[PDB]
Parts: sequence; structure tokens; C-alpha cells
Amino acid sequence: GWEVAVRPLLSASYSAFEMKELPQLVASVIESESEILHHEKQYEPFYSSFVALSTHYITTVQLQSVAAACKVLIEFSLLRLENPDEACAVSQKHLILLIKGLCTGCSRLDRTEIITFTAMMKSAKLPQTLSRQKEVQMNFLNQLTSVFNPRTVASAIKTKNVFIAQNVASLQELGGSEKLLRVCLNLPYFLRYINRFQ
Amino acid sequence: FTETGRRAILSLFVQIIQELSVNMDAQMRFVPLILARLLLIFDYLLHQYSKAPVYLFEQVQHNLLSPPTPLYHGFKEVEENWSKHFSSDAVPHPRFYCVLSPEASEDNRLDSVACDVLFSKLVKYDELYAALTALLAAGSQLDTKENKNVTALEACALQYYFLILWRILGILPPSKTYINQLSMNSPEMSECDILHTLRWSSRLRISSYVNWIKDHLIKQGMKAEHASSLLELASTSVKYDVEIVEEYFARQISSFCSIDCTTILQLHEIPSLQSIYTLDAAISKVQVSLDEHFSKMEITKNLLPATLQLIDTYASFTRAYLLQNFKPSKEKLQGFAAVLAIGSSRCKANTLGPTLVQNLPSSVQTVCESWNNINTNEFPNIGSWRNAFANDTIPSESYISAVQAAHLGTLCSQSLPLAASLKHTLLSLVRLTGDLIVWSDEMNPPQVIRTLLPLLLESSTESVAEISSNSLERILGPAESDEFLARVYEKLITGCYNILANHAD
Repeated sequence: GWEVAVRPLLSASYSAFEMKELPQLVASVIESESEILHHEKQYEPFYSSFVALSTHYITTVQLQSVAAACKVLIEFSLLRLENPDEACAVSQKHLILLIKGLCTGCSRLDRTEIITFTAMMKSAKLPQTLSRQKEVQMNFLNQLTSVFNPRTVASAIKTKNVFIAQNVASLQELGGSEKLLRVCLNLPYFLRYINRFQ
Repeated sequence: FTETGRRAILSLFVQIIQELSVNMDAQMRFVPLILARLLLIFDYLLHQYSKAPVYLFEQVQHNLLSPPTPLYHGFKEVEENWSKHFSSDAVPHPRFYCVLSPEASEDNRLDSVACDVLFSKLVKYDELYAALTALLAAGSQLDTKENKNVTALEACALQYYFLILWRILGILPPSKTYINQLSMNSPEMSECDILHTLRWSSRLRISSYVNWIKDHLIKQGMKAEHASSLLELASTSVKYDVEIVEEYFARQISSFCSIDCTTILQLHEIPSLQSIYTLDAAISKVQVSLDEHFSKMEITKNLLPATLQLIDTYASFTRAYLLQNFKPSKEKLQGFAAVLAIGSSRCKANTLGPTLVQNLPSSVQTVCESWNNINTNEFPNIGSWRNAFANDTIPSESYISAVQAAHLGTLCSQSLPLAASLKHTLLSLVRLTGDLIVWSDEMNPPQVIRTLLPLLLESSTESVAEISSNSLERILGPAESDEFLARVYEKLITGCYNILANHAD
């Protein structure tokens, strides 16, 4: 179910993020991948807030799964920044800061917004209202299929560096540079300035 | 793999085990280290035939697929001996390892699909069980003659293999053929058969294994009506134990009676380790069963003579073992025997013993202290089966396992390996004799005294003379005013006369 999937975020909203709560969050993010990008209107704010909390708690701190989940979140934020729908729980600005924060050391989101995000979390209705061997085998298969770098690129700084390298590689893989430049060019307010310069 | 491949591999394992056991005679002299790995793999297959454990995934990830010590689940006690003999804190190469986690040490749930395959076509379970019972003697003749030392590797491999075989044999369900072989009579039984028989007869008594036995007997084609009657008539309890152990004692006495009189026995005629620990297990089981039977309270009318004959034969055995380790000529060997027959220092009655032992210059001093320093503490205590072993379902089986491990641990020694085994078996035998003499209405004084005084004043039996002293004190005299002191003095004069008359050269 999805209630048990969002349980770690609900528990951690009043504290830090427990280390034991990360791998199952990653597993849930990878498992629901086929559905996350395709949803109806009324579930959309719930999934947007869930993604916001998940990204926030990932950036505040096995590498292959984390990289895959971060790539998934970057893809989600990318097509959310391209389309953006009126009823998105997180506006385009916070998506931009989120994408930046995943590529940096998590100094963008503030408490004043995650309180509203958790309130929406509780007030939103579930897809399926909120108000050990399988995971190990999956990790084994993930490590087996592809080889992580590691050294091609004290402990905390190097882990952060490899995390940033993986995240920026994932962002570049989607070709997000062109999409971000396109979304920045056709702004509703800079359009007059661009026309005047032309 | 798929189910078909796994069952084919299991059938191939069955075929290998069945085929390899046909030439047991050659196997007596081999070192079963490859056999140990085969049995370990078979045990793992039996435990986890269907699923795959998580620790296997972690081990294969860390040891192989991670970028560049390995991680395994080796035996703690075997690796204890290996590291002790390796000394300088290196242990770089692991040679004795186990695949299954130690968490399965608790009573070891057999796989349903494994036994479903075992009780079906393409396998012959009866001959498989026969081969597994026969393979328990795959290293009996290794210790036997060339004066060649037994290295650490071979002793560790022997203990490792025996532990693996004992573990696997205690998990496989019964076969109907052996049930019939033991049901209404128990003939032509070998040492491995006896070793399996004691543990089984203790198992299917009170520990509620009988339901498991009949449940598995329903499989393989034996309906409940036959199984219940066979289980009922297989065990009815103390009489069965005394009968089987009396038969074993009679066979051992008949085997050893070919040697008589007072002659020095070579090392090669010393019994092998397997027979020694089989006898020790049998006597320990008898002691436990008799102790409980008369604690809760004519069957011992024939135990006494057989036990006394066992004791005096084993006293001759240990005396010969000590003597032949002293190239000395045979005449001065008999002279040394005459000196040490009246030796010993653990009895205060005699006075010459210590001085005559100590005045010999070098030959029988360093060897004497090295042999007398073999302390048998590692064995279970006197009544350790009553306090530390009664909490489990079967204290007797736990006692048997403990004494078996203690016997197996002695193979690592390089100076005097067998000494611990002979000392402990003599101690247990004399303690059983004392308990039985306490618990028997029939008692023949002359037999017991003329087989018991030689223990107290013998230098080769000093870790035991105290127990014999306590046993004789309560029945024959307070050792101070009664005729016991007179008999001790008489034996002293007999020894003095013999040494002064025969070996004056």
C-alpha cells in the first residue's frame, strides 16, 4: 500500500530522518515509477508533496539505488516544470530550488513550506485521505547489473561529491539543459523585455 | 536454478554418496576432508533447498562484486583449534568454514521439498541411510604404528568431518529398514551402529519425537497401523539399555581376552580412538540411566563381573601405553614395570613409591611428569548432567555430545594424545563401578578387592586412585584400624619380594 510507503516521511516530519527509513523509501520510489509520471488531476498534489518531502529528506544526507531514485525525482520535476498544471502542490519556483538542492548541499527549502507540505500531505486523499529478503535481492540485482564508478571522479565530503556527480550526470542524461533554457526563455514577464531588446 | 535442475543435482548428490561408500575398507585409512566438504554442501542443500538466505546475498556481494578479509560463517570450535595451533594471530587462509549461519544452531528445521524428493523415486533412501551410518567410521584407522606424528590439519579435519556427519545424521528422518533392524532384536551391530543407536534410543523416549517418527513413517509407504505398533514394540526402558550395553561389554571382553597373563603390550594392540569413545559413550549412558532409575526409586547381577574385567583390562592397557613410550630393552622394561607397579604417591599408606620413582636418574622422570600433567578438565564434570544439562529435553544426549566433543578434542595433541582418553574412560568406569556396588544387593568381596587394590598403588593410575580409595573405604574398612591397612602392607611386601628376587641383575 501507499500509506505504509508514506509512513516514514510522516514519522520523520517531527524529527530528523532515521537511517533505517531510507532504503525502503528508495524501494518505494523505484517500484511506483511506472505510475508516478502518469496521474489524474486529483491525486496530483498528493504526489507532488510526497516528491517534495522525499527529495528534501534525501538531500539532507546503496548508492546506485539512491542515484536511481534521484534520477526519477529529477525526471518528475523536469516534466512538472515543462507542463506545470494549475493544481500542482509545489509551484515552479520551488521545483527549481528543489532541482538545484539535489545538485547541491540542501540549503534551499525552509520549514515554513514543509509545514504546509505536510498539512497538504494529511489533507490529500490516497491513490489506492491521510487525515527483508526482497529488498536485499533487488539491491543485489542493481549492484550486479551496473558498476558504480567509484574512483573515476573526509568521508562526508567525498560521499557528497560522488552524490553530486551522480545527480548532475542523471540530470544531463535527461537533457534537462535544453528544457530549462526553453522554460527560462519563454517567461510570461521577461517576454516584453526580450521583445523590446529585439 | 529451476526445480528440475535442483532435483537433478540432489539426485546426483545421492548417487555420489551411495557409490562412494562401497569401498569402506580403503576409507578407514584415508583422511576425509573432501568428504567433509561434500557432506557440508549436502547439509546446506537439505536445509535451504527451496529459498536462498539473505546472508548469502550479502556475502556474495561483499566478497566478489565489491571493489577491492572475506566474510563467512566458519565453525567456531574447529577454528579455535586451528588458530590455537597457528599461534601468532594471523589466520590468513580459512580452511574450515560453514555456509549456514550459526543462528540455525537451535533445534534445524528440515526442508519439506527436500524430504519430499528424498521419499520418492530416483533415490533409494534405505541404502542412503545405510551409507550414512556406515560412513561414520571413515577415519578410524588413520591414527594407527609408524611412529609418525599426526599433524594439526588431519586432526582438525577428522573432528570437522565427524561433527558434520553427526549434525546431518541427527536431522534426516527415519528409514523403515533400520526400524525393523532394531525393532524386535539388535544383532550384528558395529561401532557406528551402536553410536547411532544410543542417541536414537534416548531421542524417542520422552522428547516427543515419536510423533515426528510416525509422521515420516506415513510417508514412503507405511500406514499408521504398522507404524504405531512398530513404535510401541521398539521401546518398552532401562532393561533395553542394560541389555544392549551388556552385549557390547561381552563383545569387548571376548575381543580383549585373547591377551592374558602379565606381558608388556605394544602400541599397535592399543584400541583405536573410535572404540574408546564408543565405550565411553555407552558407559556414560548407562550411568545416567541407572542414576535416574534408582533416584526415582537383579538387573545388575551380571554387570559387575563384566565391568571389573573391563577395568582391569583397561588398567593393563594404560600401563602398557605408558611403558612402551619409555631403544630400551625388554628385560629392563619388565624391571621398570616391577618398580612402577608398587609406585604411585596418591596413597599415604605406602612410603617407598615416591622415593623409588624419584631415584631413577632420567628415563622415568621427565616422561612421568609430562604424562601426569595431562589434565582432563575439558571433559564434563561428575554430575554435570544433573544441573547444567537437565534444562534441555534430553540430558543424556547432551552428556553424550559433550563427552564426544571432549574425546574428539584430544586429537590435536602431539606428545601423548591418547592419555586423556584412557584416563577419563578409566575414571568413568571406576565411578560406575562404585555407584553400582553402592546400588547392588549382591557383592562379592574377593573379586572387587583383588581388582581394586592394584588401582590405588599403581603409578600409572594416580588420577583415579582417590576414587577407588573412597569406594573401598566405606565397604572394606576405615583404612586405619581395619584389615585394609594389613592388605596394603601385604601387597607392599609382595612387591618388595618380587623386585628383590626377580630383577637382581
